[PDB]
Amino acid sequence: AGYDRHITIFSPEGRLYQVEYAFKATNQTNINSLAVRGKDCTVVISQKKVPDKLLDPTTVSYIFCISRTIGMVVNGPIPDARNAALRAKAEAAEFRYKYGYDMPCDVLAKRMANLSQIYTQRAYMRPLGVILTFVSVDEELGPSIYKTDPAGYYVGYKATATGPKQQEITTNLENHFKKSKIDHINEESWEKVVEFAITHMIDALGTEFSKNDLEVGVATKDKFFTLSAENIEERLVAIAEQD
Amino acid sequence: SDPSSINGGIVVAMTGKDCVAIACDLRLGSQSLGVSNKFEKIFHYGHVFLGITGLATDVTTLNEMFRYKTNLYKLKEERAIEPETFTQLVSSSLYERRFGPYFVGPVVAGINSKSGKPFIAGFDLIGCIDEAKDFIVSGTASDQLFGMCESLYEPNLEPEDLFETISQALLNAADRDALSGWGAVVYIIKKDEVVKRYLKMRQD
Amino acid sequence: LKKGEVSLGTSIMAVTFKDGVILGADSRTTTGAYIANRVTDKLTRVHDKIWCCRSGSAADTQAIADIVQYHLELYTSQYGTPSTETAASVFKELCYENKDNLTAGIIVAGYDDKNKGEVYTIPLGGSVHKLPYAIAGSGSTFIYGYCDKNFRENMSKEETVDFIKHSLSQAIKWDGSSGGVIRMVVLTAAGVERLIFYPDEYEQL
Amino acid sequence: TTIVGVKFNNGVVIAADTRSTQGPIVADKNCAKLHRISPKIWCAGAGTAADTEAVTQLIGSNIELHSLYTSREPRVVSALQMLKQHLFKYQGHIGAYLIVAGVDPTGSHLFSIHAHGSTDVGYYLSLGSGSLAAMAVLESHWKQDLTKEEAIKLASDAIQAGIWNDLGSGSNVDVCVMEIGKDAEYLRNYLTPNVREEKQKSYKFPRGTTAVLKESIVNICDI
Amino acid sequence: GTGYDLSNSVFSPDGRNFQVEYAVKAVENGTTSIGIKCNDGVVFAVEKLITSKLLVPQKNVKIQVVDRHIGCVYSGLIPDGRHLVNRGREEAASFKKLYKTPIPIPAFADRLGQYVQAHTLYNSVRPFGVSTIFGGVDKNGAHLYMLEPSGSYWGYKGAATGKGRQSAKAELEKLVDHHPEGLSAREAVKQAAKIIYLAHEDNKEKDFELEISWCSLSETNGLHKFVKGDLLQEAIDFAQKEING
Amino acid sequence: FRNNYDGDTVTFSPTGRLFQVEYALEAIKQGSVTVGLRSNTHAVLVALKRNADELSSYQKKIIKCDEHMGLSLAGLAPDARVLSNYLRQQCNYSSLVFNRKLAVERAGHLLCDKAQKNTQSYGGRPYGVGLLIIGYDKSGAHLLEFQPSGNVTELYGTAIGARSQGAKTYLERTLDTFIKIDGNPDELIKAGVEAISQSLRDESLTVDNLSIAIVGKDTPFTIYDGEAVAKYI
Amino acid sequence: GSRRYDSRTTIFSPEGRLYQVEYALESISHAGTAIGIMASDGIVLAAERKVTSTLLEQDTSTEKLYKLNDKIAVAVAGLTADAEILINTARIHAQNYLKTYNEDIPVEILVRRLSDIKQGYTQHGGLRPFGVSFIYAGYDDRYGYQLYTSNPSGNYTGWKAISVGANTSAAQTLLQMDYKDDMKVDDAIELALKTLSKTTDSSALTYDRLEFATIRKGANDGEVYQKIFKPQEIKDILVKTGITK
Amino acid sequence: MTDRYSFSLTTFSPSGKLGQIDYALTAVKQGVTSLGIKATNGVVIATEKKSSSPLAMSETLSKVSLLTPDIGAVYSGMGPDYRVLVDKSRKVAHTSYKRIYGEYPPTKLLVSEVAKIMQEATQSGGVRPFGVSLLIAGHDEFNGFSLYQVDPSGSYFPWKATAIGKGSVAAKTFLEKRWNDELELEDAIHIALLTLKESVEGEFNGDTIELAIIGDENPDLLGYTGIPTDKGPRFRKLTSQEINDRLEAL
Repeated sequence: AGYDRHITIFSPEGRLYQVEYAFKATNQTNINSLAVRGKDCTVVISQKKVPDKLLDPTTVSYIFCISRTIGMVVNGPIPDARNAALRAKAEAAEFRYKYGYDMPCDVLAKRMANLSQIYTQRAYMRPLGVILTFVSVDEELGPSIYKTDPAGYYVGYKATATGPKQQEITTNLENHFKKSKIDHINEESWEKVVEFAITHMIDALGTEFSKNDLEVGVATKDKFFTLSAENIEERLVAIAEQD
Repeated sequence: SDPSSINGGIVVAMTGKDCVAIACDLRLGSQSLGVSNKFEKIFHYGHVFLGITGLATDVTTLNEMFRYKTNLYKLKEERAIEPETFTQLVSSSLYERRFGPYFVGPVVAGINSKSGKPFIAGFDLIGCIDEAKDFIVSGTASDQLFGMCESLYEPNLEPEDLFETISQALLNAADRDALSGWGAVVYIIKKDEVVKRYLKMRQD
Repeated sequence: LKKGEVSLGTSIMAVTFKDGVILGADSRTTTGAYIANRVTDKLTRVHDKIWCCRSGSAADTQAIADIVQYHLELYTSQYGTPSTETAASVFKELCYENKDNLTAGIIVAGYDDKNKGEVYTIPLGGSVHKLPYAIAGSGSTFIYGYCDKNFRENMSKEETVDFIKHSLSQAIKWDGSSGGVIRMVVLTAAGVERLIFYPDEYEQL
Repeated sequence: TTIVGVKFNNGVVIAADTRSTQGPIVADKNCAKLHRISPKIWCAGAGTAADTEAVTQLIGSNIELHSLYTSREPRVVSALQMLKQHLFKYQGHIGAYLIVAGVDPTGSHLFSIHAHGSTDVGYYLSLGSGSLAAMAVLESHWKQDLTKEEAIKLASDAIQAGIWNDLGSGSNVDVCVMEIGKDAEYLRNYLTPNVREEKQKSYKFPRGTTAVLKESIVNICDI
Repeated sequence: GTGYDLSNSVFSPDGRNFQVEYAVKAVENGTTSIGIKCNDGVVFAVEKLITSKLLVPQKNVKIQVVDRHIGCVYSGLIPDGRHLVNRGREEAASFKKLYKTPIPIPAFADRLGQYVQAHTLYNSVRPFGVSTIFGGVDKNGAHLYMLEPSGSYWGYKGAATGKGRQSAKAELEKLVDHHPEGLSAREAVKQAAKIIYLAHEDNKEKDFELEISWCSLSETNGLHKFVKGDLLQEAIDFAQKEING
Repeated sequence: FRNNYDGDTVTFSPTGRLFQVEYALEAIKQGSVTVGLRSNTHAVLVALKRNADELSSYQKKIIKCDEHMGLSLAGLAPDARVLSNYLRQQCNYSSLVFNRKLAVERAGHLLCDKAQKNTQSYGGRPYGVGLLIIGYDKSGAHLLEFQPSGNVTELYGTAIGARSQGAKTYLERTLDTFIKIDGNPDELIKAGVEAISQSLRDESLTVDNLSIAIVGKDTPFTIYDGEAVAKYI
Repeated sequence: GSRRYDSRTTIFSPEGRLYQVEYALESISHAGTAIGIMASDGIVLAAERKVTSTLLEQDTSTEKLYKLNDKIAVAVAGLTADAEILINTARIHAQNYLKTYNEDIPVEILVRRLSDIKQGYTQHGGLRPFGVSFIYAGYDDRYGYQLYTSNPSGNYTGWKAISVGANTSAAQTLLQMDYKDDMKVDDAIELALKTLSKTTDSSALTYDRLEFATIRKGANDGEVYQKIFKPQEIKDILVKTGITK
Repeated sequence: MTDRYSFSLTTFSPSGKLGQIDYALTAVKQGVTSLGIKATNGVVIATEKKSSSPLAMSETLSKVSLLTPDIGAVYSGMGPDYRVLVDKSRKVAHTSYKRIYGEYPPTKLLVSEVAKIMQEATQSGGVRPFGVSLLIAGHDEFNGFSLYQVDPSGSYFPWKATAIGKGSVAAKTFLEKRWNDELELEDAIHIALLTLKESVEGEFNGDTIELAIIGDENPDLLGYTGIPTDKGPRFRKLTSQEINDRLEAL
């Protein structure tokens, strides 16, 4: 190819060592996430990997609250995830200060996409290996899922999955969305959407999950909130007592 | 001292029909003593004529600046500078210097190379654009000039008769000054010949 | 140099009650003697449970407040939810370094669920002062006696609602740069509740 | 000048006069005061003509840039914030007093901006020298619930009130109706409530009183 | 020798550059420090190695304050630790002046944390290579955090590191599990001393000097203090009791 | 291999020592030997001045930095100079601003940061110099060992420069005697001249170009030179 | 490390000139030709257009012929990109001189600024040199016609006929032979058109595969009137010479 | 930190080559089919906008950007490179012609600006060019209708009709015959559709094809639903429904 690790030159391949390996290394934390949109809600469910009893089970996070509406899941190594989180938080507030309007998903995606492209262009900064799944129920764009991947490429999605078991999850979402003939969930109450999500997740990843194995972030019109341990339990409980 | 009426000056522009006219004085003073009957205030850039009134230092500095801007524009574009365009560039150069000195009243006259129609526009030190196709006047005696022009002008004039309106408007406006004596010139502009005619008039 | 200058309704308050704080204001901008605004939003959210009353010069208060808004958004996302005292300092810093151009009379009042309701009053020149309730502007001296005597902690919401409507409606009458709507903001943990009452209403009530 | 703004239940209406004066003498009957920033942000400008036009165009270039960069519709709330901070930075040494209005998928908007560095909210607002008459008309006949026809009609009566009782305001009246459903309708010369002026007739100059000291010619290109 | 060992102006095929990996390895051959979270406080302890009789007892200290109520001890490379702390101070003071309050531990953590991440995205600026156990009490409780080379941090309830990590972690989890979180702050001092004494068994070709501190809401009244006098003698007593003596 | 961890200030080892630290440690030894010992009321430095040319004239290589502070060097002299330069500036700024008189530990910490910034760019460098700093403040007497590796320990006794191990073994033994002897100079000074003579094994000891420096409760900073070391040989 | 990822090639060869500079010259000799003929009643410039096809717009031939002034124009041999940066700076330099001294820039004065930057580009920064040579066509009222050349080596000379870009040797050889100083514009064009033919091997040469300009005295000026030919004007002169090629 | 790569990362050889550029030119070829026709009766641009995952929407993906209201651009190559260069291209168009000269930029002069950025990021060390080639199509009274390509090289040229990305050579060829001097905008939309049909099948429907035109426009979106000051901008980009409808009559 080229020799991208010693000088910032191109490859005739079009894709460089920095880009190619950023595509790979985004999973080593043994993580899987999915995001689905309801009719009028957006739900994220993500694996939560508390591997020890030396750690508090609720300081381990991978879902960050970037704004008051906007949520961002970072799929990547934790230093890179926080590097992205810090920058995203400033850009979100700075955009509200100057332009008088809180941040939507797509504009945050764009800012970061441009940054990641520049650090690949530079020979004086490294780019990060982060896939950023931005989610909300935007005021004008409706329910939203916009996912960025490393490269500085980003695009809008129906629904999405991340992790080595992306493929397993995909076949379940596809099957539902064809059946219903729409690209969102017919349901419209964030509880029933969360419950549905978990169902398709158990099925794909092949293990029944506990509350400490999940971490839930919910987006609704004009608010973002995270669901606690008790809150996750209430959903789980029904899936265990029906066939 | 005075901020611009050291040397004074007046400028008048009319529209005719395929034609425009721009006229000005030729006074240079040092306070109230008129020193010379000659000092040109009218220059042109491509085919758009720029008369600038005010302080002599500020006409000179602007004239060299507008040479600089017209030339690089001309070079990139392989094409001359157009009345319509020129109005905007003058505004934009003047608003930057509203915080600087400037005590000028330029008047622009031309015929477009892109719809064949007469064009005049007026500027102050403030940079209020005056959009006009009848006449536009600037300078120390601009108030009077507005009264003379509003009464005397009649629409759709050919170079000889247009000439007579402007020449007399300027002469009688000037007669109630001393800061508008020491000779005066009229240029009557067609897009194919320019006739330059010196008038005979008062001085102190 | 600002040409002309602007002024606000100058009788502002934050009152503590049973479950938090209820924040109360009159609103009116004038530019000289031209009534620039009948109604105004000068009931300003600086965070979701921490609002403020802005008084003093319209141009200046709004310009400051926007900056405070940027710091407290960034502050939330990173360092966790603010406190009333956190908001108050940021407001003060901006007034003090630029008290050469700024005239801001601020009550910041916010609700926390381990401090209960909190009132921090930052006068002109800027200094943070914690009080259990506040009245500010220049019309406040005249209601000092009322306010002190009928101020009571843990009073019923209905009773506090009357008390603020009444407190201002008296203040507005005797003072002259006061006028326009009375707007009020209830801050408890259930969220933020918005009250507006027009002139013809409050005078009467 | 006289500039007004009136909100209706289906859009927002702005109106203006376009007279510019040099003393009592009418330099210009028409000279723009409703400025296009975008096809859903139009803006009415008072104070000094040169500052109002220039500074909206400055904002405008960057706003047209922001809408494109961020890949989204223009917003009144973006222009608003930039105007205040810029006027604040210079402390209102730029004398532009604007009524910015505009329509979005997020509703009807009506704001005004003082050159002091203040922004305002109201439901009808006015500025200009004709501000005092105009506001009087606006505040009285606006009532809860409003229509296109009551809003334009109001807008017209308002700008006329200011023509009449303030005589630094005249000439043509331009109106522009920004509906939520539509975009913008610029209605140039919607009312022309004043008219041309007397002529007493004027006459061929004789050639025994018109003298030419000397004659030359110069070329159209000497460049 | 790949430019994934001589530069950090690129991403690696292992998602980290070799030199950062190496920082993690050098913390572990080092000196032992622990941190014990309890229901009202945190306790810190570190093993200070004795190599000569030329050293003075407690006139060289490894636990250094930031503010007045956050206590910082670190294990690993000495110079890197000074620099981290000096930074930690500048943040802490800026926070106190600017917001008129002592700084929260999840806040303080984000500020150091972002700075450890910075020095790990440049091709010529040295990484950090210390793991810092730090924490204190604020107005919604006590918090124990641990910061790594790579810029990695999470909240802990028990933490251990160093040569004697294995041993230390074993005793430490048993005791934490047994307790609601760690029981009283007072009980935790003795316990803490046992772990450090127990870890010292993994390195008997040197001596130690036991050094403890604490920061406890109602058992230091919000402050971070060194643990000394009677309280140090008692923890020693307990330690030499179980590990025979 | 060599070229990975040499000149490269950004790299690490699993061990945490680079080649640039081991060379720096060797550089300290190639300067002359200087020994430190202190009680709790005094701190002494005994240092050998031995010329490195035939014609060369003896000059002070213990440098008084302030009324209550100084250092002696062992290692590279330019490297030693820049640090001494920054420390004299630092001493002044504390005295004017905070009225603060430095303890050794505080200066030390400052010293580590300085080296640290220069080991985070290729255009700066690590040093090649150890220093023994003595000072007497209100926490008693102090002797500090500063290392380019950023390891700072305040000790009762040490030696740096060539052939450290003679002196260290003596110093650890006479430790117990010297630390409990307070308010008496002469014994601690004499003992320092004996220590340094066990460092030497094959290199001269000069009876008029030895230089001993002392600080304490009853001693403001005095370097005894020439004649005045005689009665302690 | 990355202090050894420096190319170190904007330093001297033993050959008396920098590596990158010598290598760049090759690049020029692999891009389009410019030919400069200075006549006794004009200056004639010919350049052969690199790629000509229907997919291109064929009615454009200002792709390498730019007028810098009213009476100065340049011909490019090299790549478009490299050229543009010097063109813009020469244009401004023209305007600085004009403004300061009230007179137009002399041809050598203009040449000399461009050449000091070309040298500069390797002298400060370590960056790479240009890949462009100009042949300058101009009039000055102090020497008559001047026709010069500059190269990215920063060496410049004046000549009465020169060629640069590909096929320098062949064209120069023919030029030296037919040269006269009683030639007129039209005699030069004929000459120019012969030379171009003898360096291009074809069935025929077409008018759109050429870019042409001459700078003659004119009959609307006592100055010099710059005539920039476009394809259809190239077609006419091809008849006039009766030289079909 | 800076100051470690201050040698250029293009260098010459005796074959005169610039490493970075040759590699980047290859990238353009590996893009998707994008084309430009000047019909000398307008300008028509079309490109493929395509999914890269089954749950990726294509109605959140565009390859057609507006640079200014009346100059449009299309590309093949690296997605990121195009967005970042587009921001900078937008910057200069807006600040330096619409405030200074008060009007929209002339295309050819904007072609000079965009070229200069790309050539600059090669000349300066420590950074690479952009690995894209853009086709910048615009209209002005003064110049007519125009079309240029600006290369990754920072070289430019005008092209009566051209295509870039996958299936470049054949697409340009078929087009050259079907291209007349005097060509009707409807026929010129068909030819574009027809070409993109030859590149792709089994995922070729009209609602995945994005086509934009320079010529016809909608005044009703330019705030001239009411009485005009002037007609205004000539670029107007089709929606999917319009594209699909014409595909049926292809």
